[PDB]
Amino acid sequence: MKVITCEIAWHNKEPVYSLDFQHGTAGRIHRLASAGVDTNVRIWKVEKGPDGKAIVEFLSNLARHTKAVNVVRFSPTGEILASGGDDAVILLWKVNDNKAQLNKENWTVVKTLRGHLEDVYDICWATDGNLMASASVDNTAIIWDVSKGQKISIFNEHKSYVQGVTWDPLGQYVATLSCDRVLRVYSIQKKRVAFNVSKMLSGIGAEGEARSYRMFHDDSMKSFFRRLSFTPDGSLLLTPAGCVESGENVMNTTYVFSRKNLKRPIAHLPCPGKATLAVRCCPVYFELRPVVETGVELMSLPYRLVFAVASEDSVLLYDTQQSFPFGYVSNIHYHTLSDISWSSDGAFLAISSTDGYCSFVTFEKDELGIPLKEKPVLNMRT
Amino acid sequence: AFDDAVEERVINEEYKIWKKNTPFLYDLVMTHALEWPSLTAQWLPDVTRPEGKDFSIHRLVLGTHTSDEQNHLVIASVQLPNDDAQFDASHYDSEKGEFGGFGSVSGKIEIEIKINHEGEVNRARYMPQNPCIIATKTPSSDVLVFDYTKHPSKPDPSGECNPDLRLRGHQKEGYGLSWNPNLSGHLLSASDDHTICLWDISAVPKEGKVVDAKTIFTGHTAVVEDVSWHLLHESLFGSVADDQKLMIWDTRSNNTSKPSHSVDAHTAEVNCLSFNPYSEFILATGSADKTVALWDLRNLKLKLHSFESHKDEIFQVQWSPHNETILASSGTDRRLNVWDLSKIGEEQSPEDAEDGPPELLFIHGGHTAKISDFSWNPNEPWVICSVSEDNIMQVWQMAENIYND
Amino acid sequence: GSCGKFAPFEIKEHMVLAPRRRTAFHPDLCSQLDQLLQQQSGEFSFLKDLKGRQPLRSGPTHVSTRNADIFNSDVVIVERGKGDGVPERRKFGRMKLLQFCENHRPAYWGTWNKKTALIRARDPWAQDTKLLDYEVDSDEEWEEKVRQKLKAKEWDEFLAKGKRFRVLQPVKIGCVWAADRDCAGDDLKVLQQFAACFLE
Repeated sequence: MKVITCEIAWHNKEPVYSLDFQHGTAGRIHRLASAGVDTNVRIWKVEKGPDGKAIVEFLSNLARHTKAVNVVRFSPTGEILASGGDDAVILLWKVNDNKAQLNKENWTVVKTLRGHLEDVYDICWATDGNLMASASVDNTAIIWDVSKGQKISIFNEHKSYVQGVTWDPLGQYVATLSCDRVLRVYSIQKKRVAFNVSKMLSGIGAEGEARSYRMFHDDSMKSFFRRLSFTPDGSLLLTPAGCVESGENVMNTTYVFSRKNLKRPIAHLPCPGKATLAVRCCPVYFELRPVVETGVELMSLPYRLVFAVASEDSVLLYDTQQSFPFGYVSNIHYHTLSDISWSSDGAFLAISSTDGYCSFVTFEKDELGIPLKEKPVLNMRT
Repeated sequence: AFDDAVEERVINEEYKIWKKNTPFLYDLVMTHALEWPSLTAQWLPDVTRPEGKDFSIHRLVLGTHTSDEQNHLVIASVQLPNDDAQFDASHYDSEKGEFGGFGSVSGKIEIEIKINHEGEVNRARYMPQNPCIIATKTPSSDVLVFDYTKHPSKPDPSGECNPDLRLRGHQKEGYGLSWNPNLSGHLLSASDDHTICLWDISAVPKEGKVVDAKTIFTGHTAVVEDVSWHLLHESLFGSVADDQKLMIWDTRSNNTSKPSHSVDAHTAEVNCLSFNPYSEFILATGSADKTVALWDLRNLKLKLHSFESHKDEIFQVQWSPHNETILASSGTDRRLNVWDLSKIGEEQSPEDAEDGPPELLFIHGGHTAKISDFSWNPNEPWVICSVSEDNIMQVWQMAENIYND
Repeated sequence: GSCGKFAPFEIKEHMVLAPRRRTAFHPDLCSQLDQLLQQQSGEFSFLKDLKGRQPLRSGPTHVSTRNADIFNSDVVIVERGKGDGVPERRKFGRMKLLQFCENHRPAYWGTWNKKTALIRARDPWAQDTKLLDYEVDSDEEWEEKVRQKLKAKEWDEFLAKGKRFRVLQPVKIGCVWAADRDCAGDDLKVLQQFAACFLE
């Protein structure tokens, strides 16, 4: 793997809050979108050079936002660009080809999703692309009909800012992480709270009492976001910003929940030092590496998936079957990391931090693993 | 007998004391031992300054003097530190109290091009209009002309040289050679055949290989030791011969047996001459009198001055390209004397007069044998490269406080 | 300017040629010389006029090609730390280079500030007793705070922070798999420091 840190500020040295590759791409060159405090959403073209170093080409600038833009997400088909910010309105952008001097290509707003009261912090798309879910400072997570461009559901059970939302790839749940140290899982059909996960027991108390503490971090975190994520197959749910009391001290960690039960995690990936804030999975199913047949694997399936967990000042690259992460990067940015995003082919991992600069982690051919000949079919509930 | 042993011991002791005293008198000293002694040495006008590097690279044209081996015309490279890099606070020796330390910084001297040459290289000089063209005086009558671009970097597997041009007209070996700085291709050679040969190679065909002498001057009655074109006139050139005579010739004169001007320069053989670059009227001639005579073209009957501080015969005299009042002269006395014209006839303290005349500025006694030939660097002031008979080439520069003060 | 059958001299990318002339081209000069070549009048004394004026000199050969030396600097130097407090460099003069072919000791590259009144250029072989031990310096040698160079991003961070700021030393560990047999154990343990902990 290679790490290429971009020494030129994308958003006028203002903090960069979100990144996302164009999921609809199927070639070698990818499209990336960046959101910043400069009230701009900038689309760039990313490709490896002859030597293997990533190169960034500026494509377009989208200045329709009036305040800081915090979240940018591409639709699964890569056709619709969702941008949310402090103006409480989500803009849906499409390539303006008739169905702005700085722009090589042009984008225009299709839908202006209104219905939020405060800053929008996270957005997640549904697999079919006809439903969207967004989190905001207004203590509500809102589900929208993309086709209608209208609000369809509101979740107001949160007691503080909602700093992360993910959508179940099997179409059964929606997971939200809020600043109240509470993880909420909503049934996609009942439109109510299905699971509430806030506390966790550890070991046995000295007098035999039930020693239970709070799973997640308090408001002391410097990151605006708590972006949990589902597995591309949907088997596991990775929630960052967690606390583990191994002894008399606490350690930052990322909890891993299963579909079998959502009120207790299978395990936690510890991150000593700063707290984890973002989780993003590689969309490529890899063949299982030849390894010792231990119960180390988080889930026993004929394939594996590579994902990345970003803390305030580091990124850890894990896969499914191994316990220890296979990759570690740190000390590349002078301030807190804000977002991470994988490319369509898995060759790029873009990291954006709040110091105004972004960076890329690049993998050569079949470095992450050997892709499956056929991507596994999903057993969606709906 | 014992004379050789005594001379060797004295010269070794003198070299030891000179090496010990060299930090006070020099800013640059580079001693290099060549594979064979060089009878000639001339700085090439090329200086390469690689960007981002604290040094420049100069080139030198040298010969070889092999008793029984294959001789080579040599072009060698010398690395000299840049002026901006001479002030560097890298390390501070707390003991000696200097910003010194031997470290790893060193001057790189290596041979770049070697070309075959039949016989010893008496003198090699390049054409100013084209530094690629180099003329060499052989121990034979012919004069060779090479273009090192048209030759391989490494010499031929066997056989003698393949000269680009062969110049006829002479009948014995010689040492004086000079290109015309105002007429391209006009070459003058002086030999023991008592004649001076002038060639014009500016109209040679592409396949032309042998060029005959355009003009022959027979004014001298002895061995014509040296000849040199005038630096600003395309028709005048000087020559000094063993007949104690210096002749100024005009190429426009039809009488090729009588010079336009003749001067009884010295009391013995006059071996070299050189024109001052900043004065069209002033020239200097080194003699066997251990003297250097200063001549004014406007008044040839009277000698302007006679530098007398050499202990033996003088074979080479060259001016400083960066200062009209600075002159240099070397010879068999293993000493290179640098004289200042501005100090002629100055009141001198009794103890200072013990060392030499006031016009004498510097003495280079780092050579353990006769100085075959020296040359001033045209790009770096006060840098002189001198080659001696004991295959020793020294590229040096005296201390700044000596001349700047 | 191809002379005869030889190609013209080809100046390379970083080549400089010393000037062929050291004085401006005066047109009538040569002709006047002819007159002074024939008159042979002892009126003019060159040495007399030498002491009445400044000697004509020229500087070292500099580069003058169009668009030759154009550079860009993307770094600002920030010095932090007392170090040792060495004396001022300016008062030490040029660094002299003294190298010899017969010396096993490497080349000397450093300043010389020793002062003597007897080691004269007029007499290189002038001994200076008690000024330098007249022995060979080679046989003894025969056996053998912070100046950060910040970029624009680092300069901005330094301005924001202050002297306490330090540059970032990125830490990256390559793809280390449990199947890897020749992988370094140091990276293996560093990555095991983040090993997942399971709950039952």
